[PDB]
Amino acid sequence: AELTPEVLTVPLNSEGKTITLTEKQYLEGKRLFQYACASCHVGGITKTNPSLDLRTETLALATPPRDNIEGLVDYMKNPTTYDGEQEIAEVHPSLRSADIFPKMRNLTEKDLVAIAGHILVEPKILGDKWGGGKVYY
Amino acid sequence: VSYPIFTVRWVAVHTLAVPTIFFLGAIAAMQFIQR
Amino acid sequence: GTTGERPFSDIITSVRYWVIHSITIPALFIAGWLFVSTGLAYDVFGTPRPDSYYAQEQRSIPLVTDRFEAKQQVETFLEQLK
Amino acid sequence: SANLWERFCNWVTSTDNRLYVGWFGVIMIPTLLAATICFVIAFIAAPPVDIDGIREPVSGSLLYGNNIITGAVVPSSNAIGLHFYPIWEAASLDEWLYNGGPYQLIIFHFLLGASCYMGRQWELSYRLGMRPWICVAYSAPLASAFAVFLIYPIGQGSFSDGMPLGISGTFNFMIVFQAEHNILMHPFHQLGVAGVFGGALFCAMHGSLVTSSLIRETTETESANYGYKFGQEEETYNIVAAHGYFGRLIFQYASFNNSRSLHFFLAAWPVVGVWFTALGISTMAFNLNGFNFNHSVIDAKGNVINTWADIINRANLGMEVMHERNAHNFPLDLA
Amino acid sequence: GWFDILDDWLKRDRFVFVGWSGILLFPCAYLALGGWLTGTTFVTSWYTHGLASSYLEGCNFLTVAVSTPANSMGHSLLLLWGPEAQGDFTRWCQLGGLWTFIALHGAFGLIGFMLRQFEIARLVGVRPYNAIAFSAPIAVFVSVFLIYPLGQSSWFFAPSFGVAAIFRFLLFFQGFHNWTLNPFHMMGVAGVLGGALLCAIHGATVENTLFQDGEGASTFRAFNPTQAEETYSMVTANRFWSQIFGIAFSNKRWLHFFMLFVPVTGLWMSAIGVVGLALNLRSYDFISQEIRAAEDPEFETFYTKNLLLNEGIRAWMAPQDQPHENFVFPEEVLPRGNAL
Amino acid sequence: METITYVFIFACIIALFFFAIFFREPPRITKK
Amino acid sequence: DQESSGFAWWAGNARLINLSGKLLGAHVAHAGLIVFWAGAMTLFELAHFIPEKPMYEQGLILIPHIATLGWGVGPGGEVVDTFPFFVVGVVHLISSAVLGFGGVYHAIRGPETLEEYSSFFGYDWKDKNKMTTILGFHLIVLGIGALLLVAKAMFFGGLYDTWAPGGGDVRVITNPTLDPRVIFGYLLKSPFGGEGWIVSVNNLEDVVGGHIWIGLICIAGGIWHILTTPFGWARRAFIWSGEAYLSYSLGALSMMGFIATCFVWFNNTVYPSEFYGPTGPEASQAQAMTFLIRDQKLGANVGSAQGPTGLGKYLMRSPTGEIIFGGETMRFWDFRGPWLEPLRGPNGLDLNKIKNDIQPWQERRAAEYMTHAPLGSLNSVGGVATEINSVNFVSPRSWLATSHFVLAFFFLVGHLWHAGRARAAAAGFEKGIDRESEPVLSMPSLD
Ligand code: CLA
Ligand code: CLA
Ligand code: CLA
Ligand code: CLA
Ligand code: CLA
Ligand code: CLA
Ligand SMILES: CC1=C(/C=C/C(C)=C/C=C/C(C)=C/C=C/C=C(C)/C=C/C=C(C)/C=C/C2=C(C)CCCC2(C)C)C(C)(C)CCC1
Ligand SMILES: CC1=C(/C=C/C(C)=C/C=C/C(C)=C/C=C/C=C(C)/C=C/C=C(C)/C=C/C2=C(C)CCCC2(C)C)C(C)(C)CCC1
Ligand SMILES: CC1=C(\C=C/C(C)=C/C=C/C(C)=C/C=C/C=C(C)/C=C/C=C(C)/C=C/C2=C(C)CCCC2(C)C)C(C)(C)CCC1
Repeated sequence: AELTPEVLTVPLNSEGKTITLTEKQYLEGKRLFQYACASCHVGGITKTNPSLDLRTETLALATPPRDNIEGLVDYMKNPTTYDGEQEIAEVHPSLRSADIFPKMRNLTEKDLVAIAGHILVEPKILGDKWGGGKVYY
Repeated sequence: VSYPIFTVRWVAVHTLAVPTIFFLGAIAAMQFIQR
Repeated sequence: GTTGERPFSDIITSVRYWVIHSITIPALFIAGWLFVSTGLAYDVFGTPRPDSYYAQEQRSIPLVTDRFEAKQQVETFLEQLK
Repeated sequence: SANLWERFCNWVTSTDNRLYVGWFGVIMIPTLLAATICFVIAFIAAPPVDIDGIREPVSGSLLYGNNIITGAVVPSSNAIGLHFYPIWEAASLDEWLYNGGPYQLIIFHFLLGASCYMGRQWELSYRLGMRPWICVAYSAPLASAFAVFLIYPIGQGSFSDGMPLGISGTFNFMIVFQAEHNILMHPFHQLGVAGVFGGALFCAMHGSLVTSSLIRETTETESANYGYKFGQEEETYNIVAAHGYFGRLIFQYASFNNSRSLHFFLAAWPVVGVWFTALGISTMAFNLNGFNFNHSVIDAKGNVINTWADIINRANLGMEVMHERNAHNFPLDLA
Repeated sequence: GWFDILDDWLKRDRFVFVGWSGILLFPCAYLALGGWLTGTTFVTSWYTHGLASSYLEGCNFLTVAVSTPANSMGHSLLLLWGPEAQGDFTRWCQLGGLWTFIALHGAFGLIGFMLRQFEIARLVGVRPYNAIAFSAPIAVFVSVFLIYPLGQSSWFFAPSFGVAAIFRFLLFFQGFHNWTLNPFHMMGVAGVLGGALLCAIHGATVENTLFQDGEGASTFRAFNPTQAEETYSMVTANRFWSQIFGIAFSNKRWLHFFMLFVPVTGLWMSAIGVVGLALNLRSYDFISQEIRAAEDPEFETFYTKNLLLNEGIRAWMAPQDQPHENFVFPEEVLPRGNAL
Repeated sequence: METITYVFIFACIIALFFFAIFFREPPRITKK
Repeated sequence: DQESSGFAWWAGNARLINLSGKLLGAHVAHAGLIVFWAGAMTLFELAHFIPEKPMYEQGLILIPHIATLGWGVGPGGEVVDTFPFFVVGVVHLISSAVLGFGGVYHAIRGPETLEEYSSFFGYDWKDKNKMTTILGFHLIVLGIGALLLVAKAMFFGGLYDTWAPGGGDVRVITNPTLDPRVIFGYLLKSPFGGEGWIVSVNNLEDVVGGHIWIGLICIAGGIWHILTTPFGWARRAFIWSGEAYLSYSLGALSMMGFIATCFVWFNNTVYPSEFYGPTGPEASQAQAMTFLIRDQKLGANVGSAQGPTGLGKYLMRSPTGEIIFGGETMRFWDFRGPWLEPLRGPNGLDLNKIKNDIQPWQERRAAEYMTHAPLGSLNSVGGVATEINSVNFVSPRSWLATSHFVLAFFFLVGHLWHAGRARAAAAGFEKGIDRESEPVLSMPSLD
């Protein structure tokens, strides 16, 4: 019962190719997740819009697919609506709006990848907990 | 006065004192365990 | 207002006491420390190590379900690398 | 007449009154009388009150289907919040009783009177040449009423969230409080029960020790109480025999031999403990809640290993999730 | 005779009085406190409650506990050498053997302790009203930690020895027994709360009605340890409360017995209520209320409100609080208000 | 019927309060 | 000099009631502790301070105090230069050494009494002239201090105005409200819902203006006391002793401690939500805003939306008819804030502005404040008691309010304690009832 590199193996892109994170990245991602996400996305939910969570399945049915490092990283730069037919960086933290969301100024591409990996790793560990809310607490 | 050393009070005192410090040392070590 | 025992105040003040207890008190401390740090404690009380609550995949709890064959059932729980 | 007003002041301040109406009494007596009269009438005959301001009246009076245990005086509407709502602020009494008008009239009058009651407990002590601080002990139960009836509503932003005036209603206040604040896991509360448990403990301690060490002056078939006369010179119990016993129960130096050091401790412990429990409610009135150890201890992989703290949280959710059914429209309870 | 010589030694006035009682008290009392402090730091509750309960696992002073045995155990005494543990010590800990250890030992320790009160009092030649009083704490421990679970399915539903583990015991009784609505419990708190009042009010009364027996302001030194005159004005105390409260004591012997009666009687009433909860004979509902609430959907009291809170507590807590039941409650079956 | 019973006992306690305060036994000093 | 034959050890400081010299040392050494904390804590805060991050998310209570005075901040509370924070911190910490020096000096070296080593500084508690005079001195010192604020605001830079026309920014106040009808009007305001008494101040003009009045009035009373003595009634009413004067100031601080608690909890102006957290109501108001904004974007007509109770999911009416936010947030319809006001009309929240004048900066403002409500645990876990560990946060508004209520209360206890003793000390029975002449025994039996 431990955090194996087997668990830290998450899909990198849409074309099946995967990437293996390290215990350093995970922790770093988890920390960065608290720094800039937890505020609204604590435990995989979304306080300011409970209809959309960070479940891998939910990210998969997103448009474009956001259930991989590449999907998530792009989002953190130019976030869109679930159908992708509208850019929402003005009311959502991102690199192209770091002037508006100062927390995103420090964040560099390493940080983005770490954060992305965290979102994909947690449900591997927590399971239904990561997606659901108080019901699973 | 010529007080003795080993007494019933001494026994009582140690039954609590000796394990305590042994526990305080053990717990103190627990503060460094992780994952 | 007095009994046979040697007044604490005198003993806690006596140099002889500290000559003794500067050795004894830290000794017990280091011993208790070793008791945990060497992982012995884990085995004396069957307490699970951070990597010994579940199996890798399993997410179920090793709940004891019958009194008489409990000990045997517990041992079986340790089998699945738990 | 030596001077009407001069006589008046002499009558008020008079220590020859059956009940000492003090200067604080001049405020207490009317206020306490208004509070009690309104309460009694309300508790019996008041119509249902829309406490949560959601047009969902809660009946808490006897004549409207309640008994002693369930009956209560329902807090003012959540539509009023912290607004001042006297009778002359309503188009009619019908409206006034619907929006929980009586409640404010009672709590304000009570808290006012109960404060002057503390003020009077000094005055009489002053008039009788005895030391003060008796009122200081009463400051503890008063500060709780204040925390429960005034401080928490102020903090939460509505008098509708103040503790109701009733048995079961008091139970609701607690259960919900536990949900929103996790009070059992708060140091100030824990100090409160400690003072309260310790209090009852020490009350039994002192009580027993003294009554057990009484000097014999009574017959075998005569009340042991008669062995005391009101206005004695000497003591009625052997405090030296008391100390001898209790000193052997534990050990000598862990026993009192000074009656004055004894009674101070008897007074200090519960008062201080309740003082913190009152500060607890007053602190959690600004949402500085108890310890949150939810999902603290986790295993090497990241799995959540539950504690009793987690089992507590499950009970708490149930309270949270079910309380005020139809009052919430949005995800977070920030009110 | 060796007996009277054995007696001689035991009843010798030491720093820590032993006595005949001590032969029972000290062994149990120590093992009970020791067993707790042991389990508190080392032994787990994983195989029994699916819980971490020790410092070794990461619990703190509040969340640590010596949890009850499994529900499988039933009311088994769980002897170290019993059919369950089979002499094994490690297994014994994991099956929650330390709970029945602490319980039974502590039980006899409370027996030994009251006996100590009885024995010492006899020697000192004082009345045993300290032993009579200590009966209330006995009744509570007996009713709660023994009688109650003896009425339930197993020791599992007894209060586990620990801070937080007791808090759940409170919430449980609320959710499941509606314990606050019980007349016997109410008498309980009235005694404790009323007892904590007597404690406060009497001490303060005394400290502020004292005579001047010294020239210093710190009047503590000015007390005569060798009886004589009353250190405080009972007569002044009387007239005070008679004018501020209307009623006042005037018989120290009654005042102090009253201080014994109130908190002892309360604890005893609360015991009886718990004895009734063992068979689940609770004070859960008011039939007249429910009948109207059923026919009339607009009838609402603070009583009805509370029951809904109970429904939530039961539903959301039962799964992880009663593992042995393998409870599975779908999200849709979970009772919930709006939004929350 | 229930309402009456509740108020009755209550009214009785208040009545007792009165007598307890103003019709007590006069607390006499020394020579008692 | 002083030992057990005066007071007990645990009442040690009461042995200094009549030792002017040493009693001055205490006050000078004590005042150093206050300056020391202020200094050492500011540097502690700065040392942890993260510029590109909200102050309320960093456990700051001193740097946001400096920020309000227009220092190191700019547009929208953006931190520009951390040097002023560093300065305020270090200067204090230095001054603590100077004060601490004198304190220690007067307490163990200098004259144990002052009366002889200087009749000007020496004093007598019962000397109604010296007391009113020393009081007169401090009444001026505080008066100038009140003007020190007025100066910083009108001349030396200004203050942080959240109500800034172009959006929260440091603004120089050059038009202080000096109209007495307006200023002292606040004192005649109710302390309940709506009419908020002193805490209801909502613009820097009044703040600066009011301080001008206080500054002058204080010094005016400062001079008055120098050149006078207490009247007749003033003497026949009060108790004149060292403890009595203490009690009077104790209840005074208690009252101010309670007023400060409500100020940091309710007021938006002198406690900017940009530096501190959002106020309690502000946070609950934001959630209604947020989800009114969301659902409306989903095509919902918020104006006519009917909630479970049939009251109005998003918008409803106040008891006086004003259009307000719906839900449990109906209790906070008294909230006013820069982000929300442009949506308000003459009858409350305007359905047309709500329908198409919602600005993006407002949406994310609502989301921010919504997700930063002053809800948390003692171990600092942001959210409801049932929340999960992740977000380590507790609103500064929560820390300050709770801390200062505890202090204010205990000071009310201290007041009663020292006021009760002074009355008994004066009349002379604070040490017990006279065994011989027992007062009660001379009064008729009420029986
Ligand atoms: C006098 C003090 C005292 C008392 C009353 C108890 C009481 C108890 N202990 Mg205990 N204990 C003590 C001191 C004491 N302990 C000390 C000092 C230690 C440290 C070594 C322990 C260590 C300890 C452990 C490790 C355990 C207990 C347990 C128990 C419980 C069950 C034991 C049992 O079955 O008794 C048996 C009773 C007797 C043996 C009394 C027999 C007396 C008769 C007169 C003698 C006859 C013998 C003769 C051969 C019979 C012939 C008959 C013929 C037909 C064969 C019981 C509540 C168990 C427990 O709590 O389970 C949950 C447990 O596992 N104790
Ligand atoms: C302006 C504030 C002020 C001032 C100048 C005084 C001054 C005085 N008080 Mg006093 N008092 C105050 C506020 C104040 N008080 C308040 C607010 C209360 C309410 C609690 C009291 C309650 C009080 C009592 C009950 C008594 C005094 C007494 C006295 C006199 C002797 C001083 C003494 O006993 O020191 C001795 C100081 C101590 C023993 C220190 C106590 C430590 C406190 C209780 C703990 C604080 C907790 C701390 C924050 C936690 C730190 C963590 C720790 C691990 C480091 C002296 C004239 C005594 C006297 O003679 O009356 C005239 C006396 O009996 N006061
Ligand atoms: C704000 C805290 C404070 C302050 C300023 C004082 C101040 C004072 N107390 Mg005091 N006291 C306090 C808290 C405080 N107390 C508390 C909490 C208690 C309860 C435990 C007491 C109990 C108490 C008793 C029982 C007595 C005093 C007395 C005194 C006075 C004489 C001090 C003395 O005997 O020197 C002795 C000095 C020393 C033994 C050396 C101490 C070292 C110095 C003072 C500290 C150095 C500070 C710093 C590290 C150096 C900086 C140097 C730098 C500037 C260069 C003095 C005015 C006495 C009195 O009445 O005066 C006649 C007295 O009898 N106090
Ligand atoms: C009273 C004003 C006050 C306020 C509002 C704050 C507020 C804050 N401080 Mg702070 N602080 C203060 C005074 C204050 N402090 C003082 C006087 C000191 C000097 C010791 C410090 C030293 C300090 C440090 C070193 C740090 C803070 C930090 C913080 C922040 C995090 C709070 C936290 O986690 O504390 C939680 C604290 C507790 C839960 C302890 C509560 C203790 C209570 C009051 C004890 C009560 C028991 C009672 C007195 C017993 C007596 C009874 C007996 C007589 C019978 C917060 C903004 C931290 C920070 O900025 O990081 C973000 C940080 O690292 N503060
Ligand atoms: C609460 C403040 C305070 C008060 C009332 C006193 C009072 C006193 N001190 Mg003293 N002192 C203090 C703080 C204080 N000190 C501090 C902080 C220190 C550390 C540096 C000292 C160090 C000190 C020493 C070393 C000595 C005294 C002495 C004395 C006594 C003789 C008067 C004197 O020296 O003034 C003479 C000086 C003046 C009258 C003029 C001083 C004016 C200064 C330079 C300007 C101050 C500006 C001020 C901060 C702003 C106010 C202006 C504002 C209204 C606009 C007198 C009782 C002496 C003593 O014990 O003799 C009995 C002595 O030898 N003090
Ligand atoms: C904090 C600073 C301070 C202090 C401690 C004092 C202290 C004193 N002043 Mg004073 N004064 C001050 C500042 C201060 N002054 C200032 C700044 C001015 C200029 C305006 C004056 C002008 C002044 C005059 C003209 C007189 C005094 C007098 C007095 C003495 C008697 C006060 C009295 O009996 O009031 C007791 C008050 C009452 C009996 C009235 C109670 C009714 C109050 C005001 C309303 C209820 C309060 C309520 C709870 C608070 C709510 C707020 C309200 C706005 C709603 C006393 C020594 C008198 C004296 O003896 O002259 C030397 C006197 O005639 N003062
Ligand atoms: C089980 C068992 C047993 C037993 C054993 C024992 C008996 C042990 C003991 C043990 C012990 C005997 C331990 C102890 C411990 C203790 C501790 C661990 C403590 C701690 C403490 C602390 C931590 C403190 C704290 C505090 C307080 C509380 C006060 C205030 C302040 C302070 C903080 C200081 C036997 C073998 C017989 C058999 C088998 C079973
Ligand atoms: C507007 C404003 C302002 C201002 C304010 C002011 C101006 C205030 C004032 C205030 C005041 C001006 C107050 C006063 C107070 C008073 C008092 C508090 C008093 C008290 C008194 C007493 C307490 C007394 C008592 C008594 C009696 C009555 C009888 C006889 C005896 C005795 C003495 C006990 C500010 C700045 C904030 C800001 C802006 C806004
Ligand atoms: C009387 C008395 C007392 C009290 C005392 C006191 C209260 C004292 C105070 C003292 C004080 C009040 C002190 C102060 C100090 C301060 C200082 C000494 C300062 C320092 C500074 C510096 C050193 C600088 C600089 C810096 C910076 C700028 C940054 C970097 C870091 C540093 C920090 C280096 C007692 C209770 C004990 C006992 C009895 C007697």
